[PDB]
Amino acid sequence: KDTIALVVSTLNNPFFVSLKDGAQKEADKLGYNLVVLDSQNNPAKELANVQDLTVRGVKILLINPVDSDAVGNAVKMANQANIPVITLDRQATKGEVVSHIASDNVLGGKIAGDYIAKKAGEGAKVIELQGIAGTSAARERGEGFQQAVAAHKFNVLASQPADFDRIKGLNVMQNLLTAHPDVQAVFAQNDEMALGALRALQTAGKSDVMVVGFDGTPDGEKAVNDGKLAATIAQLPDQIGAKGVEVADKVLKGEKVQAKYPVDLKLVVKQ
Ligand SMILES: O[C@@H]1[C@H](O)[C@H](O)CO[C@H]1O
Repeated sequence: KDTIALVVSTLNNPFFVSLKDGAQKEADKLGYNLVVLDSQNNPAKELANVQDLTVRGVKILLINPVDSDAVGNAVKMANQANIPVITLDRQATKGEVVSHIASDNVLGGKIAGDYIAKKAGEGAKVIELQGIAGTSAARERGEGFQQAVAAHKFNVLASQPADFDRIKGLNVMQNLLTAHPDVQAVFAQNDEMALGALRALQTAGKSDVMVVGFDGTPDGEKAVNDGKLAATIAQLPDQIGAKGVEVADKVLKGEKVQAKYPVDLKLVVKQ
């Protein structure tokens, strides 16, 4: 079997476990060996892993950067080895990349803000919990949300990163609530942060504050159905993973591959 490598930012997040599962299923179907290396949200690890894979002479690198700015040197190493690179979910700011497969995260952030305007109103007092700085996902969601802040004249009380992490989201939101008890709505750039924020708000007696997440993870979907999470923006991580392999196969066969394969997003609310 030929080997495709998948270098994933972390497997401590259900979104990325699903991404890996889609890649694996597709690899199995197309007859490739898939080597999955977990970067553990660590730029040093990501670099070591890519170096290892380039010396193993993998045929294609699928990479979900830890940091879109920091991954340039890892990608240049694959470039020097003539191993084509396909980015999944997050972009590489520098380096040669054959194809990028991700959600329209600008649109996602706009959709999230637009729903907050629908339910909390024009001029709502909002807090944004940002993802990992340096990731195109967080940057784009922030851009999309700012479009909503402008459109609907939101009062942004605070916008701070909680690193796509549930516990950080809890600690950051707890902290922000003390400064800004008048918050009316929160946009958390993933469901893990959203669920942390929800826990901080319940603790402070502010469970009336509307929260919108991102990803539509099983825990996000459950939280919507339970009435705790106002909404989430559903992504299709299995499809991002699968497409990565499908395009890797294409590249290897010399077929023409798009520079970008956008993957659909969907506002999810309780039915
Ligand atoms: O798209 C992904 C998901 O939102 C994940 O939960 C965090 O990283 C982003 O890049």
